[PDB]
Amino acid sequence: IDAFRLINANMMVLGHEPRQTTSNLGHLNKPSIQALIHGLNRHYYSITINYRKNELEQKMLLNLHKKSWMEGLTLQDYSEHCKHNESVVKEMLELAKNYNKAVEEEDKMTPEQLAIKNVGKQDPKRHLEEHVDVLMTSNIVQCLAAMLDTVVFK
Amino acid sequence: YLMEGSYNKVFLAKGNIPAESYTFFIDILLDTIRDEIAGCIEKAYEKILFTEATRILFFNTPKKMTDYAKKRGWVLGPNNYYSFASQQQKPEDTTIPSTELAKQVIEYARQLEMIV
Repeated sequence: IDAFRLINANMMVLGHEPRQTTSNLGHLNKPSIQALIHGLNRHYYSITINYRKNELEQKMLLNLHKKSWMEGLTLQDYSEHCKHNESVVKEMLELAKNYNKAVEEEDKMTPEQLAIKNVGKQDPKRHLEEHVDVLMTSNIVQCLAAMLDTVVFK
Repeated sequence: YLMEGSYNKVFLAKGNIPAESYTFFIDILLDTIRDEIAGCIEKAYEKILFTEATRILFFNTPKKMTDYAKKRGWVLGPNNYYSFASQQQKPEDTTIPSTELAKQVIEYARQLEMIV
């Protein structure tokens, strides 16, 4: 944002440095070089700003924007969630076959080399813990949310 | 022999007391076997007449059988021990898992995401 205000070019002719710094508050934010290519600081200056925040407003944009009502007391496509619990695990076998491959070429060429070299193709190791988070929270949420409706609904 | 089901070889050893009298011990061993058969008359049996389980302990025909037939079930009838093998009330429990597992599933998520 960076609000500005002019300085006199008459004092630019004088070579005199304006604005008489009397508080340890101005020279906190540094200007960009691209704004320094332009008229800063030969015809204008920068101003430090902040924002007036209050429970009048701050409470009522937080507790009004990201809110939902049923997205979680409901189940999720019950014949297909268990079907989606194979749509990941099937290639997770062969992705573990790559994890049954890449460790086997260790005790080899100095694994800092195994960082620059492997940038063409996907590694198992990072991708193999990627689905484990997905295959967990898709299951633990859907199992727990089903076992509350047994109690609550009769 | 008391450890396995064998009861008759136990009382064949009540025909074999060699050393001294052993009287007060085998008579307590009578009593702890009396309730045990009165315990094991209570399995899943059919009708038994008043001869077969009348002689599985020892007795010929005293009123001691009514002392057992009125203690537990297997009702005194027309030469009959009536079978109350219902075992029907307890199954079909979703609720007892649904209290315990909803505890356990959150217990999975405690040592899953929160660093310890």
